[PDB]
Amino acid sequence: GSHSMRYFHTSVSRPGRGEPRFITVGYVDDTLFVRFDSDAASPREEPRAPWIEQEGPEYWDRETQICKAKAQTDREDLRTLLRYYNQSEAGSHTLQNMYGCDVGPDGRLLRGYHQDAYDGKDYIALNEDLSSWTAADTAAQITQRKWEAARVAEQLRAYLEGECVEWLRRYLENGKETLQRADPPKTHVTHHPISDHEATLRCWALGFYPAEITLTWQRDGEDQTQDTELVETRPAGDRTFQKWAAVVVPSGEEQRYTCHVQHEGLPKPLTLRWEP
Amino acid sequence: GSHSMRYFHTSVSRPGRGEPRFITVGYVDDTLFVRFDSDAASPREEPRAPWIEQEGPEYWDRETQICKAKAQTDREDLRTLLRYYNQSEAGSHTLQNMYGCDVGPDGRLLRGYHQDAYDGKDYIALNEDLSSWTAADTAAQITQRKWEAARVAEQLRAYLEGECVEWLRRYLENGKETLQRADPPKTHVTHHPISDHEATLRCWALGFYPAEITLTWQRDGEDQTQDTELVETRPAGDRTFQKWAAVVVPSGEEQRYTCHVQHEGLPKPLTLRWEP
Amino acid sequence: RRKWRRWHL
Amino acid sequence: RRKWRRWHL
Amino acid sequence: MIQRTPKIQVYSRHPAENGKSNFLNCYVSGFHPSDIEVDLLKNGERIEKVEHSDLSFSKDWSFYLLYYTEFTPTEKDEYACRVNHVTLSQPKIVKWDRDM
Amino acid sequence: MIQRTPKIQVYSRHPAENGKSNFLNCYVSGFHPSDIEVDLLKNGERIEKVEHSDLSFSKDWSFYLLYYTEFTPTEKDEYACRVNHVTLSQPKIVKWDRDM
Repeated sequence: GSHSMRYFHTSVSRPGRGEPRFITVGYVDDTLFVRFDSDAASPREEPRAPWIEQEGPEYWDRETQICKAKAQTDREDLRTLLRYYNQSEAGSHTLQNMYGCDVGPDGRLLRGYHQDAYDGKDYIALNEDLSSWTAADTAAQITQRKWEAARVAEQLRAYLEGECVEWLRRYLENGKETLQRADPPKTHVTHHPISDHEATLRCWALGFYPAEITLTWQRDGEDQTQDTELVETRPAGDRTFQKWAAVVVPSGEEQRYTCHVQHEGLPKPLTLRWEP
Repeated sequence: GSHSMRYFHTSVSRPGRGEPRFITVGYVDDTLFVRFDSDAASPREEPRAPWIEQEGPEYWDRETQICKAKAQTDREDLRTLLRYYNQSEAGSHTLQNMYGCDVGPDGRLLRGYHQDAYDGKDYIALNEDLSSWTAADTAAQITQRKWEAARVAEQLRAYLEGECVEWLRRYLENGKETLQRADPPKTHVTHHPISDHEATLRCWALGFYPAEITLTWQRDGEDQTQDTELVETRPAGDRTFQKWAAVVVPSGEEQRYTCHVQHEGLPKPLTLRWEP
Repeated sequence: RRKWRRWHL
Repeated sequence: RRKWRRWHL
Repeated sequence: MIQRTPKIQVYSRHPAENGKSNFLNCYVSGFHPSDIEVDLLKNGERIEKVEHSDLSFSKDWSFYLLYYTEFTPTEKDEYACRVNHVTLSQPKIVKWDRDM
Repeated sequence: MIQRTPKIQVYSRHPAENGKSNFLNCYVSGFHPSDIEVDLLKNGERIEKVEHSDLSFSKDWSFYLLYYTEFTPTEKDEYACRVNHVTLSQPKIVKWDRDM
C-alpha cells in the first residue's frame, strides 16, 4: 500500500530554567519507532518498535548525534527568532519541525515534506517541488534568503528522494508483520436511555490500525451528520485506535438506524444495528 | 550586576543529648542577612544586616515559624534516613539543605536551586529545569518518588521564579548602599628573607567585597602558578575578605616579578611590585 | 524571604 | 533514518 | 500569541469489565503551547506512577499526549482526569464513564 | 562515612600595629562533620569570650566558621589558635604570624 515516514521535533525555551527542552519522535505511518528526549539522564535515541532494534550500534550512535545537533541548532534558532520578532528574553517560545516522505504501493516517492513552525504558527515550508520555499512572513523571508543562498532545498531534495525512501522501504520490510497489517475495527452498538422518550445509540469501533476510519449513522438510509456526535479518533495505547459515533433516537425507532464502518482491514465494509 | 539569594540549613542529630541542633542562615551574595539557631534561649530569626531590620514584626513572625517548621521536618527526616541507610540509632548524622535563586543585571531569574545532602554527600537535587530531580542513590530515589507524586518540583518552581526573585530585588534596593557596592582590594607587596640566597614575595589583597578575586604572580610576564602559594580567600569579619599569593624569589631578582590583581571594585586591574 | 517546606524525605 | 541538519534560521 | 485549549478524552484501553485489569487513558490533544499538567484520579486522589507518551503534534502543529495507567475497574471506584493548561483559569476534571 | 579535616588560618582583621586594637581571627573551613572545638590562645592560655560566626557551608557541603576576638598586638605577646576535630588524633595549634 501507500506508506509514510516522519520525524517530528519540538524545542521549547525555558528562560531561567536552563536550555530548551528538545523532544523528537520518528513515525512510520501511525507507528512510533524512535524517540529522543533531552531531559532524560544520558539522552540517546531509543527504539519504540521491535523492527528497529535490529539496527547496529552505529545507527544509534549516528541517530543520537543528529538529535544532539538538532537540539543545539534549535537553541540558536530560538535566540535568532527573538531578534526577528523583536521579542523579550523573558518568555517561553516553541520551535517545531517536521520532515519526511510518502511512498506509493511500488515504493516510489509520492511527496517529500519539510516545514517549520514558530509559536504554533507556520514559519517556513519546503514546497512540493522540493526546490522552492513558502515563508509565512517577513521574518521567515530572512530565513528563506539564507536557505536560498546556502542551497538548502537541494540538500533536502537529495535526502527526501534518496535516503528517506530507501530507509522507509527497509523499515516496511523489517516491520512487515505490523507495518503491513491493517487491524479491522471491532464493532458494536450500545443503547443509552436518556428518558422514556429518547435514547442514545453509540456505535463503537475499537482495536483498529491504522487510525484512518469512517463512522457514520444512517436513518432509513439518509445521512445523520448534523445529529451525530463524533469523537476524535483516540489511541488505545497498544498500537490501535478507538472511535465512536452517537445519535439521539426516539424510543422504539432504533431499527430505523444503521451504523456504517469503513476501514482498510475490513474484508467488507460493515453495517450494524442495535441488538437488544 | 548579577546577584544571588541563598538559604542554608543544617540539622545535626545528637542521640542522648536531646533533639538535633538546627542552624539556618540567609545570604544575599556574600552578605549574611538572617540567622536562626535552635539552641538560643527563645529562638527567633534575627537580622544580621541593617537593610533587613526594616521588615515588620509579621516578617519576623513568619520567618521564625518557617524556621521552626524546617527544624521539625529535619528531625523526622533524620529518623527516616536511619531507615533508608539501615543505620543504628547510636550515631550523629547531618542533614543539609540549600535553596535560592540567581538574578542577572536586569533582575530576571537566571537559575534556581534546591539541594539536599546527608552526612556531607549529595542526596537529592532539583535540576536546573526546576521540574526534575537528580537522586544520588537508591535511598534518594525513594524521596524522588514521593516528591514526584506530591508535585514538589512544581511548588519550588513557583517560589524560585516568583518570591525568591521578587524579594531578592527588594533586598538589593533596600540594601543598595552595600549590596550594590564593590570594595576594591587594598594591595601591597611584602618581602620576607628566607636566607642570603632567597626571599618570599607576598602579594596582599585586603578589604575587598565581594569575595571573588584573582591574584597571580608573573616573572618577566610568564605565569608562576606552579610556584605560587595561594591561600584560601578568608573573611576579615567586617564584611570584607582577604587573600595573598606568594612566590620564593632569588635574592636580587625581585624586580622581575609582578603581582596582578583583578576585582570588580577596581577602576583598572592592578599590577604591583615590591617597593623597597 | 523563605519558602515554607511542606514535604518530607 | 534521520537527515543531518546543516543550516540555521 | 497563538494559544489553543486541550480537548480531553478519558477512557479504557479495553471495554470495562469489573474485576479485570485494564488501562485508564487520558488523551489530551489540539493544545498549544505544549506545557500541560495531567493527573489521573482514583476517588478524587492522584494516582502515582502514571506514564505518558512522548510529545508529538498533528499537521496543524497542535500537540497531543496520552497519559495512562494500569487499573482494575469496579462498580464503586470513580476515576477521572484533571488537566491544567495556560488556556484554563482552573483545572478541568473529566470523569471516566465506561459508556464513552 | 565522609569526614574531611579542617583547613586553618590565623590572622588579624587589619594589618598588625603594636599598641593598636585589632581583631584576631581563626577561620576554619572545609571540614565535615560540623562539630569542632576552636580556642584562641594568648601566650598559651585560652582567651575568654571568643565569639564565632553561625554555621554555614560551601557548595561541596563542607563547613566553615570564623572565630574572633578583640586584641592589641605587641612585640612579645604570642597568639595562636587550637583546633580539635574528629579527623585529628590531637588538637592542631597554628601560631599567629603577622606576615601571613
